[PDB]
Amino acid sequence: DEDIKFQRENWEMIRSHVSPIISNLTMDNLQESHRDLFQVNILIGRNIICKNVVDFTLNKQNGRLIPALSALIALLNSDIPDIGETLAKELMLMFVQQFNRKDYVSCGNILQCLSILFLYDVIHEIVILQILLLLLEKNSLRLVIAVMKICGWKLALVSKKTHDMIWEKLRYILQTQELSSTLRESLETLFEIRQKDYKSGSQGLFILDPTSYTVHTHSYIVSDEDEANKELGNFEKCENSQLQIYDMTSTNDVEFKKKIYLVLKSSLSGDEAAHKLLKLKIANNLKKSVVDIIIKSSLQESTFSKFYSILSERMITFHRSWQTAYNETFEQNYTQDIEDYETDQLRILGKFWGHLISYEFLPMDCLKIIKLTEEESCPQGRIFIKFLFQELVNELGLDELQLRLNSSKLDGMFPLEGDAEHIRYSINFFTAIGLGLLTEDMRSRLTIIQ
Amino acid sequence: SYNGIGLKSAKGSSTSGHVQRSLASNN
Amino acid sequence: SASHILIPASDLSWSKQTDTGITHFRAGMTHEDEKLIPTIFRYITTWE
Amino acid sequence: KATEPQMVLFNIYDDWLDRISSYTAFSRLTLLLRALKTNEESAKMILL
Amino acid sequence: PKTGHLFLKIIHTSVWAGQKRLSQLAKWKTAEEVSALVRSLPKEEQPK
Repeated sequence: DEDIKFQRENWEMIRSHVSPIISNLTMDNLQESHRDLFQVNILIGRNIICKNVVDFTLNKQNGRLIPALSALIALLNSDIPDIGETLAKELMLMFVQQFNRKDYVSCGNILQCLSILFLYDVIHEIVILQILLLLLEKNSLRLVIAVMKICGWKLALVSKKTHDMIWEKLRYILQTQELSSTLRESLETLFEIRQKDYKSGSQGLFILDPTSYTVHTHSYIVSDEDEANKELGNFEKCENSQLQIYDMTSTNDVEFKKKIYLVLKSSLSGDEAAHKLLKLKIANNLKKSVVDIIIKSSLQESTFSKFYSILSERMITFHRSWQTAYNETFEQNYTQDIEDYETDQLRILGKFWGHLISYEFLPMDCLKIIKLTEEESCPQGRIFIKFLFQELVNELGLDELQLRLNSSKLDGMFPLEGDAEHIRYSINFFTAIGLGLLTEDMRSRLTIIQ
Repeated sequence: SYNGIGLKSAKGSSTSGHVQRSLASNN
Repeated sequence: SASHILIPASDLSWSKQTDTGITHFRAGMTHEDEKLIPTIFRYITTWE
Repeated sequence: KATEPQMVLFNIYDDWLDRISSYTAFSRLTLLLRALKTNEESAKMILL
Repeated sequence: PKTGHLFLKIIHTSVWAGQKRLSQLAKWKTAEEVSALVRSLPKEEQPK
């Protein structure tokens, strides 16, 4: 037959689609695990989906992924109340079997599965607490405490009178009865969470609204028959308006520039100017824009001042994001903005950066970006190096400056590797500055080559 | 807390006497 | 204006013995929280 | 450059408002716009 | 004229490609867009 044929590989693929969904169910993937399941025929594949979730819960690999598992079942239950109807039936029989088998591993697998079904309003309260009576009839205490850690949140919200009486009966055992040792600290841990109020047992995937889940609170008990419809999991033979205004005005960036300029101009000292900037609590994406205003306020002066340098150091030693805005601004000043600046403004820049480089608020490795070349050195860029290095010589002294230029590996300033016309350029640069003592290593390499 | 910092009063002072800890002070 | 600034404040017992630095500020002359007045000292080149 | 129907805000007074009144800026504007209307190319030489 | 704010409503060529008698269709589009502009402003900002 081709009709018995077609209905079998249709029955095969429906099996072969649900099982990779159930294996690939995780948090932040529930709605997509629900999407590809909804296009699969759940109504025909009714025990195909029931046997895939019950076996995957029980495997003891899971136990962590139970709160994601029941969240799909609640997505099923509001779509179809009949899907979770049989799926709530089998988990009752699974416990009633394995409790009479005394299977503590497989019971507590189901016992965490049923409690999160109650948290997701799949099952009633009466099915849960009547399990809690049959567990509290014998010992079974390593099972029943793991239930009441998870289920006791919602259950004390709904059925608080009966649920206290269970707490009332359970408390009789710890006080006036001898028990085993290792289970004893499990019994009193259940009373330790009562006073901390269950804030470590109520986190999960409530991914339906309290009305978006059509509330099919099934009123089962574990004392009734549940019909065991295993005959569906086999094969059978069916004869069946925002207005997007572009803003070119940039009033916002002008109004923020006035606020920062006024913080600076109202301050006596740079310690008190940095305090007011740190008080504003500027966002991370605006901090590069703040270092840019501070430098442009400083170049409007006639001379350098310690105010802008003292203020800058207070921001860098506050938090490492202000450190990053100063490392980013030093490259913007050298690579983009050099052409814009007049010679009087390059005195204030090189003394500003050379002061922060010499007291180590910037690394000496920030000078790595600088490359001395006939072709790729700006005339206004070379005026920046002279003013930055005159400041480094004055603060450190020349003998201390040779220690730090040796410790860094900056090749564009001091090339020892070749290209002998560039070695000619650098020695000629630094002796014009007044630093021939720095050049003496490069002077050896040139006479060898010529 | 007062912690030994501040004016004894803002009465002869012409100020309100409001004190705040400096955020630019590293420690 | 010279006196809308925040004035540096420190522990007075320690300050007589060693320079403590600036750890606290007190208020100078009162204004609204957003509303600063510039000070003459920021407009004068220092002698050095 | 537009390929869609779209709204754009501009500021035709640039930053004149800091130092003139809006009476004065509206007079500067409509003299600049009147001279670009009477002779566009020689008006642009004056600005540039 | 007080603030200098310029609301430039760009009109793409795609609106004109399917009609005729455009010289009085144009003024009916302008009154749509100006009235759509006035409604989007809050009533503190709407013009007298």
